[PDB]
Amino acid sequence: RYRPGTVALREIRRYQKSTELLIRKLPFQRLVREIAQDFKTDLRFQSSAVMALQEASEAYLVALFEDTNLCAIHAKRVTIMPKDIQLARRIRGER
Amino acid sequence: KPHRYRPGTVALREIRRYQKSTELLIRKLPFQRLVREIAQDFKTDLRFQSSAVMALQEASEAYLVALFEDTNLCAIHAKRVTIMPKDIQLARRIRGER
Amino acid sequence: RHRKVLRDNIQGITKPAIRRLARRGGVKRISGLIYEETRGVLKVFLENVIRDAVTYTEHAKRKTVTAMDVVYALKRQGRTLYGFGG
Amino acid sequence: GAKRHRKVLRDNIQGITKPAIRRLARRGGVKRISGLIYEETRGVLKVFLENVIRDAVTYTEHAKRKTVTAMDVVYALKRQGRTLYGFG
Amino acid sequence: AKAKTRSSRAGLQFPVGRVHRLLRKGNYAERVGAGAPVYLAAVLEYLTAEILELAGNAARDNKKTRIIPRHLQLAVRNDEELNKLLGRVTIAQGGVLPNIQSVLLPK
Amino acid sequence: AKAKTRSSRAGLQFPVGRVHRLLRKGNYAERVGAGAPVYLAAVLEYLTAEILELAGNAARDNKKTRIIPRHLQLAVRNDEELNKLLGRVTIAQGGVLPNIQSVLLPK
Amino acid sequence: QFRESPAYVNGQLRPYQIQGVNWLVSLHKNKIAGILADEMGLGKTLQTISFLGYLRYIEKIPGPFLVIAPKSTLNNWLREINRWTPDVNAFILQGDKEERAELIQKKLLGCDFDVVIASYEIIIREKSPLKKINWEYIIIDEAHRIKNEESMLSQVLREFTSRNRLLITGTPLQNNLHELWALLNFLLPDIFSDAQDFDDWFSSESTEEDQDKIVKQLHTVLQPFLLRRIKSDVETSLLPKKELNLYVGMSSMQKKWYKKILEKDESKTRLLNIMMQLRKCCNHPYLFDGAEPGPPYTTDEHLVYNAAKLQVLDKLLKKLKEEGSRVLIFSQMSRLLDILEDYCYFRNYEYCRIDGSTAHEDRIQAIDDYNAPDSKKFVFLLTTRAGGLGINLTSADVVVLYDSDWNPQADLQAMDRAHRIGQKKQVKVFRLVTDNSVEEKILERATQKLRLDQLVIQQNRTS
Amino acid sequence: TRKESYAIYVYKVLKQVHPDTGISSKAMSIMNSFVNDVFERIAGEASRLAHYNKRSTITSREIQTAVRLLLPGELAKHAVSEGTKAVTKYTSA
Amino acid sequence: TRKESYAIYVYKVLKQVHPDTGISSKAMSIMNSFVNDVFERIAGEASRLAHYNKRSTITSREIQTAVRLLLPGELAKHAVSEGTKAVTKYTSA
DNA sequence: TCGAGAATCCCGGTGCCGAGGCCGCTCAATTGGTCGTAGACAGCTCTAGCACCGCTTAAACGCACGTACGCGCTGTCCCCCGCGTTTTAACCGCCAAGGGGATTACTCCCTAGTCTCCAGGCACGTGTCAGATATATACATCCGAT
DNA sequence: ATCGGATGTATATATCTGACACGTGCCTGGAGACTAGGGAGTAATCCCCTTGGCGGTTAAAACGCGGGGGACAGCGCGTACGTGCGTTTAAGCGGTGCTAGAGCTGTCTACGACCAATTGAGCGGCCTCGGCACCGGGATTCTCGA
Ligand SMILES: Nc1ncnc2c1ncn2[C@@H]1O[C@H](COP(=O)(O)OP(=O)(O)O)[C@@H](O)[C@H]1O
Ligand code: BEF
Ligand SMILES: [Mg+2]
Repeated sequence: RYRPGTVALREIRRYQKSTELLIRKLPFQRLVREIAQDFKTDLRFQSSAVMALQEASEAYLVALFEDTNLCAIHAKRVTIMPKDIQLARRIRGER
Repeated sequence: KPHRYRPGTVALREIRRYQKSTELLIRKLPFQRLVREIAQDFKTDLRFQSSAVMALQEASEAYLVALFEDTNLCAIHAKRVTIMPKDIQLARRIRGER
Repeated sequence: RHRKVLRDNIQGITKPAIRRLARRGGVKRISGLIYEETRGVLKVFLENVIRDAVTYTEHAKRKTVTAMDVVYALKRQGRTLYGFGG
Repeated sequence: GAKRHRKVLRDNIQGITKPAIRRLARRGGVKRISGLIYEETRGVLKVFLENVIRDAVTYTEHAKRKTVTAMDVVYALKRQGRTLYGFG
Repeated sequence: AKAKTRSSRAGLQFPVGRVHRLLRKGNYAERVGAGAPVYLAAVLEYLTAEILELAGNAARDNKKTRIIPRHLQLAVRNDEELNKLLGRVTIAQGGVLPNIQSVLLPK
Repeated sequence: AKAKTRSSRAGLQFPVGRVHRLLRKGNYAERVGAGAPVYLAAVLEYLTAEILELAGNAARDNKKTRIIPRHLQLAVRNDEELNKLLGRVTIAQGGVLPNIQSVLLPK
Repeated sequence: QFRESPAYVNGQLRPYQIQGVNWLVSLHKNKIAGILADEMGLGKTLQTISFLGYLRYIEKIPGPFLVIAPKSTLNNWLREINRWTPDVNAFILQGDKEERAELIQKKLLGCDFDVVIASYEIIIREKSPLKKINWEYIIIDEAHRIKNEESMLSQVLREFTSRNRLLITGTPLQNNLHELWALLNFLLPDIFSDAQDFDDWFSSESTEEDQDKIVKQLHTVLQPFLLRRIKSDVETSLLPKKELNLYVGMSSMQKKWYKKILEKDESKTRLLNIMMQLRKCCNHPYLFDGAEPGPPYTTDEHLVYNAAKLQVLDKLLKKLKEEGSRVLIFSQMSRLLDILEDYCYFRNYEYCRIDGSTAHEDRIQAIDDYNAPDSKKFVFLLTTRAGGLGINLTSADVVVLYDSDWNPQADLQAMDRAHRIGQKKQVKVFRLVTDNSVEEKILERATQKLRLDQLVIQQNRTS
Repeated sequence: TRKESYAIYVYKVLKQVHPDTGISSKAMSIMNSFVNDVFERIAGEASRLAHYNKRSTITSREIQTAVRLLLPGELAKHAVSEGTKAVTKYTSA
Repeated sequence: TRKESYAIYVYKVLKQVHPDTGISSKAMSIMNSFVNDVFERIAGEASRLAHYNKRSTITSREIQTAVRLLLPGELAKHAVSEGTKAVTKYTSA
């Protein structure tokens, strides 16, 4: 087998190496159409607009998790927990 | 039979007193010497007005008060009630200013 | 013609997808209570960007939200996105 | 007598004295301070005043003047995001 | 005839002529349409009416009948909408809200 | 008379007439001095030359010949001064710097 | 009047002061104020004090009687009140914020006093419990602080209420003739009370044709309204004075500093004033904070090497030790005394310094120990605005004005300080002027401001 | 050379809102800088709105879109209702 | 409809710097948006520089001050030196 | 458990000093003719988006197991706060000076604008070649018995 | 703490595959040459505003000694998450076909730019007074021993 704490670092190297998109296309696109149909009904999306929203959302969540990891290593742990994210958005000025 | 307060009451009463009022917590002339010192490295022999030195003082108090609020949030997060240098270094790392 | 809203699609940001987005960001070990919070954060961000994009699109009389509208919403909020135009 | 030689330049960032930093931290919310905040606070304050005075000196060297007015510090703070109301 | 100001036509309290001149001579656009200065004077009136109503009430609850910048700092940082608008903005001679976290109160 | 383009008088690679059109037909000011677009085109050339030089080295470090935005992401983010300039920019098809924290390494 | 030398005072009078008293007994008799502006040295205090008991023993109002003097000269008043008229109570309103409430509330306000002796700068901070009493006189002394039109002290002294205001001062006008009406406005508001109607009231003293009739239409209103007497008329010291100039040359070290002020080449200081930094460098070099070499502290006999005047000063001083004399050293900058204090502590010399902000009770003890017979402190370091305004130094003769001030009569206020009644030696004044430097043109400027008053007005004041 | 501000206009709006409560001069300077700030933000957003659509002219319609893009949440409804009512009241005369 | 980009200009600079390097299409779009972004930053700072001093004309001098304000660190000295060399060579011809 | 005692909230009197209100200019905001062209409206090509079908397979879901770590407790230890005397240096008010900001007028010359040639840039086919990608082999690297 | 070994990626190589660099046409913005003129440089005048330092208050920084309370290292211990196995279902792919809307254009027309005469709202400068800042003396309450 492997010790608990090995496949984590192998996946970190595999994912900080490559450049693909990490959310499936059609669930994210149906999420976008759901949130869009409360502001104007019957909208249409160019495919590059859905790609742009997916790229902006992935960049937002990845930077958020870097800063949450910094807070959790500050609090003498190795594990993120929801008060770390709520701290990391209280400091940044987005709450 | 003296009369000493505890180690946690004079700080609280100062907190309410200083959140209630709006003076300048930094003195004038040490800050004016500071600003003239830092200005005579970039262009030599400038003259200031007085209200511009007031402006630099007001912005410096705003930035330091916001900095100590965010440091105190990280400190109460870390199961302490004290601030420390690692907390200020963290709360400047998080904002994107380093 | 027709229109429907289906399945309460915030459950499309699934558990291995959030774990891949955390393994990229440097996190080793994830709790089990993050997942509702991550879904809530992502929903707030998409409401803001799509609110501004639909504002621009209803202004310029179109309906097809082109990529320039989303890029200008992101430029408005303070996150530039190179790579798509303008 | 040896009294004249101690007037020296003092590294004037020590003008921001210890009770001044404690009054800022008492207003801000901190109940109890450590004893190594002080070097770090003077470091942070010197970084912030370097950046704002650098933009003020550039705006003043532009219009050929030699008098850094208050409008230049208001424009230098507006430059960086931290807007300042009350001066013009 | 005799002059009749456009501020009096629109029923406003802001100098619509001055807004029209600052929109031509700022180079914000090549040609300013006539509908825009009236609209912009109205929006500026409404924002000033909001901040002055809130400032007046927060000043009057402290038994002082002139508005000083402390009252503006209270009347902005209390309400969530104007807090969301005035995010970065520092107000001089302003002071910080009463804001103490919960664990520093004594046992 | 014939022609002698300003991109050959200044000795540049980026154009001049297009930047002069985008200063006088974009309403950045009323009158545009004739010296300004040469200076502006030279500065845009300098920044483009820096990022393409660093990107060429970072692409040669993985032994390919065509620069792709993974390489621009690494070439912008490793150098500190360009990282100060572009601190907010999200580059599509981005990639991240490989950074592992200090305590997560095994004991 | 008064040909009997009235000895209700417990002391003497003088055959010219008796004539001075008759000018004082007539002004209250005619209900107008005055300016007792005699040339300094002839005892305006005794003419003031004998005026007081005249109104106590003849007109018989005990009165509250406010006087105001500068900080150093306060101890000189309460001696000579009690040396001459010991039947009059008095104060020396001093102390902390504590020690004035017992004086005012408990010991002044219950009518338990005669005469208050306050200072210039306590009369601002305690004006609110001092407006209640109607006074008899506000006997301001050394009245040159009232030369501004909207200063703080001139603004408070139009709210006090009294009968008269003896503005008993030392000198007339200093720079303009915008000055002397502001002295005359706060005397008596019934004469002018008008600013714009004074400037051309006499045609402004010769900004048109230099007529010498312009000064005549002045002096038919204020020659019998002011008193001023010639020195050699009275034989004040039984001896004249001799001003001497001693041109010195600059050292090369301060010349390297000098061309870093004009051409502007320890270094990189605030050189934002030109006329004030050059007043430092052509007096003593070490004022630029770092010209002292070597260890963090250490003297060395070299101190007279770098400085251009210390070889000139100490050779002049070691002349004077061989003659058996005592000197008075003045200055304008306070920090230059810090070098001379360490100087005579290095080359074995005893001293007393009266700087600004020594203390109050410390200025008292130094003066008595310096005026004692067989008290052998050789030098006595002073400053201009703190010390040279009315202390009594009859037990020293020779003066070395180390620098010239922009006011020509500031040093003239201070030259004649020791040179008063009681000085029996030969007063020798020495001025140290740095040749081919900046300080001559501040001496050339000072000559013209003095020749306007000493040669035009004094020839028309004796007339 | 005159410094011109919006002092009397803020003062008239204060007299219409409250009956008596006067204002102090430092707060007048703050309200001056605030109104100049909001004017620069709204003019900038309507400016490059009219630039993105390859137009050349600020209408009322671009000001309405810029008010929906700067004022957050529920100042937007009241501001756009006030704008429409003031322009329509202006239209008849 | 033709569109104004900057593919061929970046491509010339690339063939100067590294003589045997190709460049893919998304990288060309990124360099297009990069040059447009830096253009809009410098023109914006120069525009409100020349409006703050109550003047009315963007010279080269406000461009130099805009570059000394925006570009950080050791990019300012190289950028100002490149610009002064270009304009000084331009005046002689 | 239930007292004594300092910090803080009110209260009436003062006195003070910055706001409210007029006076007298003055430049810019209304009105009224005139053009000149950006913009709306009807009208078409044409193309990219939506809906939908089946087919393959790799990724999500759920479950069971083992254990590394989160958390409470608990004793130690050193250190930061409170208190009270000291020295000292900031603060407000002189006191001179002059460099420098702000007008004001005069002239000078660099840019806007015009029409007229004319080639650099953009779009559209086409050769061609760096790279995706599967197969086989090989090198590093965690993990366990002695 | 160290070899056997078991399993991860890494890489050399071979075959297609689109994506890129390059060849040719079309033409619309860019150079250019003369003109018309209003903004901006430049010299002179002048006059408010800054600067350095000193003088006398007096509130605040500094030092030292003592003391209780928070930081923190270790110890136990209970649980929540990583790792693995199998099953399923939904994403991806490819391909078809329909069609709603977007982009370009041709042609009027009402809408703002420009100028020219004019007069009043707005702004600098000067009185005058109500809000208020002390200002010290009283009353209420919270803190800390018992
Ligand atoms: N009648 C007198 N007898 C003795 N000494 C006198 C007499 N009158 C004046 N003095 C001397 O005058 C000096 C004080 O004079 P002062 O008032 O300082 O003169 P001024 O007012 O000109 O400075 C004292 O030293 C005192 O000895
Ligand atoms: F003022 Be006297 F000369 F003591
Ligand atoms: Mg005297």
